[PDB]
Amino acid sequence: VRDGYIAQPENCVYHCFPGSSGCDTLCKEKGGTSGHCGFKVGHGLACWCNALPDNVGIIVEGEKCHS
Repeated sequence: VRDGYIAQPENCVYHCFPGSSGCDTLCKEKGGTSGHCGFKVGHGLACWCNALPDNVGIIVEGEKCHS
């Protein structure tokens, strides 16, 4: 499983509300069993997840965010 900063997979980041509430809940439904905030310098403020399955996709850079 992955531990990374969580995004929406299109080379993006999420943004967090400092605490669990928002993207820790998103982390649960995406399937990470702890979720936190983070800052991913290169993008900006991001969320973080631990133990996401291989089918989840997260921050990438090489591109920049598109959706």
